[PDB]
Amino acid sequence: TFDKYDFLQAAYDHFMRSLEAFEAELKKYMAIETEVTMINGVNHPLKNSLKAEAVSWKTQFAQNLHKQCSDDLKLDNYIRDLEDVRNVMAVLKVREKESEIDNLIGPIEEMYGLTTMVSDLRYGWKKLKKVATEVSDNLT
Amino acid sequence: LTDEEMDMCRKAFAMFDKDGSGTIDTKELRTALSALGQNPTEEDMFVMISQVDQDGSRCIEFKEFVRVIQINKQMSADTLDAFVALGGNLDKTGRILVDKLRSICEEFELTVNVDRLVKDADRDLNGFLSYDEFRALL
Repeated sequence: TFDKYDFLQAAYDHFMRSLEAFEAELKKYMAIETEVTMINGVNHPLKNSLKAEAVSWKTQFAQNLHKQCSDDLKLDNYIRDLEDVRNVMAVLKVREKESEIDNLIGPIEEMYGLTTMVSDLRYGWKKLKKVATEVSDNLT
Repeated sequence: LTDEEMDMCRKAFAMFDKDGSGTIDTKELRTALSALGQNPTEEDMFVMISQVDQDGSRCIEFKEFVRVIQINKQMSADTLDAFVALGGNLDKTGRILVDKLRSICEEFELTVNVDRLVKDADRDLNGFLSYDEFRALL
């Protein structure tokens, strides 16, 4: 019954099998954590080593989300900065939905999954208002 | 369920609750674990007692003592010891290797021995012993 837990980039393979389903992935790892705690109530060197292995696994899985979170951040930084057709094409972009998808990916990981870019994320949100101001000045 | 298990249960309950409180408190339990060498945390022992404590007492007693001994014992008399003697290393095959018995008589250094026993416990008359005739040997 300890051997049923014998387990690091296989996690990325699991990610390759793929929104909130990510949260479900973290919670099934949390369920492994809680049945380990129940077995702590049942049983420690052999147990503390796999306890520390859970310390390894969920932190590294959080970081393999966090790297993609950083990529989301930087690729959003990118777009932060016959012309009327281009203005209309950017006017069509649902863009706030993409910013919201990134915001939901980040803040849920920080809070429910528990850098100084949090204020940058806030300036991400206000960025659209600033861009609308710039487009208003671009009207003329 | 039996009558001598009550005897050993009373003796072991005496061993654990050593001061005389009538209830297993955490300190006497850790005293027992530290006599056995273990000094775990003060949060895992809480969970262990909380699974064993049914009454909400934070202290387990003789009814709970025999409840855990009952579940661990009868959940998991003469079948096993005579079974796993040599044939239970074979798991319902009825063919015991002679080399195992030669090894057994090799290691324990016995002065005089002839293996005519297996020659004259041969009830299938082939050169090995099935399990029923193995009990007939015993």
